[PDB]
Amino acid sequence: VEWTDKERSIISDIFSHMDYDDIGPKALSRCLIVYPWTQRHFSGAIIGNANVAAHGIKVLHGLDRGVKNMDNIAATYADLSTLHSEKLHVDPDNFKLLSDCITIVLAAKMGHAFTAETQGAFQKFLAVVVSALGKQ
Amino acid sequence: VEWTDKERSIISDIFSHMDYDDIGPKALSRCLIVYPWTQRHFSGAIIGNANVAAHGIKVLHGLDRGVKNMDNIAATYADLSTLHSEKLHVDPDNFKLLSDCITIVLAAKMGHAFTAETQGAFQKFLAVVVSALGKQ
Amino acid sequence: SLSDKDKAAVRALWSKIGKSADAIGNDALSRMIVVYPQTKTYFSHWPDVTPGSPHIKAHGKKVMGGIALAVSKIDDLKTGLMELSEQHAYKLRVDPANFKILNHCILVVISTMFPKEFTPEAHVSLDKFLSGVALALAERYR
Amino acid sequence: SLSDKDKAAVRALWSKIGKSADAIGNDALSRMIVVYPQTKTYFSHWPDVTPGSPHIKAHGKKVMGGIALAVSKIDDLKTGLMELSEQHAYKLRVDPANFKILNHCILVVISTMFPKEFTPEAHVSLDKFLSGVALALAERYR
Ligand code: HEM
Ligand code: HEM
Ligand code: HEM
Ligand code: HEM
Repeated sequence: VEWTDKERSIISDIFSHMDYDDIGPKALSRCLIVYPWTQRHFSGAIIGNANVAAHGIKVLHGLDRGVKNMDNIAATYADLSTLHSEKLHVDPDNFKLLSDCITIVLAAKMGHAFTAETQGAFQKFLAVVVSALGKQ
Repeated sequence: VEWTDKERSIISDIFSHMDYDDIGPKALSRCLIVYPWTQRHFSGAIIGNANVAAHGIKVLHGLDRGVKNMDNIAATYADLSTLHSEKLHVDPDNFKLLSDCITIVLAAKMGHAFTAETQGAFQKFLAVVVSALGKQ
Repeated sequence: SLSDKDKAAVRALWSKIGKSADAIGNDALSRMIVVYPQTKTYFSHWPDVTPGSPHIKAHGKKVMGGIALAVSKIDDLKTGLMELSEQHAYKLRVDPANFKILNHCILVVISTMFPKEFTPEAHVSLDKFLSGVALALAERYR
Repeated sequence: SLSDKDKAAVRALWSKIGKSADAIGNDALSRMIVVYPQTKTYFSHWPDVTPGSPHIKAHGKKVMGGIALAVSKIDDLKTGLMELSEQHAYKLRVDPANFKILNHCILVVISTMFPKEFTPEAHVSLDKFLSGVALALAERYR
């Protein structure tokens, strides 16, 4: 993928202003409730579950890694891809669904500051990360 | 994307054994009939239409270009992407649909020779080409 | 297909956001056009197609009016949206792949405007409802 | 939703390929597992999961039996496949994104075996039918 500088700046800004411990748990919870079949990967209410929260937080720290290597994303997630794929058996479609929930939760937090332009750079970033995770 | 040598060999074999003038027209016709909304890009029966045939043939010659540059696909289709996108206004989803029809037509021609392994390399090749065409 | 729980969740949500329907329509169409460039081609006959544009503001009201209609015909969307389907398929020839894109923009819009109301329980029923609308609109395509 | 023309096209096609149902099921499941690796996980309890495998051969018959059932309940798939839906959603917990993948493999299989019968006119009605089956099976997921 190719990134403009305006894109690079928006994504970077979005992440420094984001509170991972709050966005993380809300996005995963919402995904488990709106797309119920993803709940199976966590069989061991949903909004208050600490295990779901911990993984919600880990997703944001993982996306953070991608923000610091925007020009080498595919390589940055090889480990995570094999892990979710080969050892956890997470369907690749589940990444697309979780991606939309992060967008919707971030949208609810930023309000009017989540302009169309901001939505665009954020969705393109998640799209690239989703391709890398649903590859290996 | 990464290609094994077995993949490189299958795709290459598939194409040299393919008769473009026969597969081309059948795949586009089938797409226009199964997914009717693609017919609008050709408003100017369907199975016998020479204009549809000519473009059907051009699709195969275009994919052929990709076979000869399997390690530089994105760059090989920049021109075609901008053309179908910016000047022809073809929805990016239309490439996925046309892609499935090429597969089904090729499947009907090769019969038992279209093994699961062959289907796999062919679909991965079309997938990469579709990403490049639905990008610019 | 929508259960009684889903129908009440949507009627309930709609009684809260219905008053802002025009604003939601305007912002959703603007986002769709900016974020998904392949959609501009359908509105290129308008002289101005930017977030502020009165043409977008104007069409934004018609689209959310489509939603309001769907909400009242929620027991049978297929029948309730038949004409809107015929219109998009044969007269406007809108590629059907875009219905889900606009739905997603509407969800984003509703989330920026009513963060408090758009809970995950409301989200799932509205999402099922909007998929129903997309399915109903694709009906006359083939 | 399926029109009278679609229902007769499917009954017609099915009267031609029905006799080879077992073979189609076997080859479709094999392809799906080879071409879409994410699907193997659901059949990993079987000792042998390769094209030849008797477990695959055996399950291939059950799946096409699901199709045959759907063909006979073509006037109401939602109702006709309710139990198969409950089963895949709660007992087997099959991710719903895979229904379309298997459908596509079945179409490929039918095309390699009956190139003469699978015309574009037959293809569109069968495709609409298989989407109906996928929609019916996803019914109890949420
Ligand atoms: C949006 C991209 C995602 C990222 C960046 C991500 C990241 C991570 C990370 C960093 C770990 C910890 C790895 C380790 O301990 O070695 C992990 C674990 C895991 N992930 Fe994900 N993940 C993502 C999406 C998903 C999805 C969609 C599911 C299924 C709903 C899922 C299910 C799991 C499970 C079951 C574990 C192990 C338990 C745990 O550590 O809490 N992940 N993930
Ligand atoms: C699968 C990938 C495709 C390839 C490789 C391809 C290739 C081409 C090529 C080589 C041209 C001629 C360009 C020129 O004259 O400068 C062309 C033209 C065109 N394509 Fe495609 N195309 C593809 C898919 C599609 C799809 C899905 C549609 C819409 C159903 C479409 C609609 C058109 C139209 C309307 C023209 C111009 C008329 C013509 O030259 O016959 N193409 N395409
Ligand atoms: C949320 C689903 C949608 C609903 C409820 C909806 C509703 C409507 C309504 C009520 C009209 C006015 C009918 C009339 O012309 O008298 C209309 C027109 C139109 N719609 Fe949609 N629509 C939807 C999605 C889409 C999408 C996704 C596109 C294309 C990106 C689209 C493109 C158009 C166009 C081009 C017109 C004619 C514009 C004009 O007034 O010149 N619609 N729609
Ligand atoms: C063409 C749509 C499908 C139909 C009609 C269908 C039909 C069936 C039927 C009739 C059964 C046997 C019920 C029983 O266990 O007594 C079954 C079981 C099962 N299905 Fe499906 N199915 C479909 C798609 C899928 C998909 C896409 C997957 C996952 C990749 C899947 C995975 C399973 C599994 C794991 C079982 C239990 C296997 C076993 O016997 O141990 N099915 N299905």
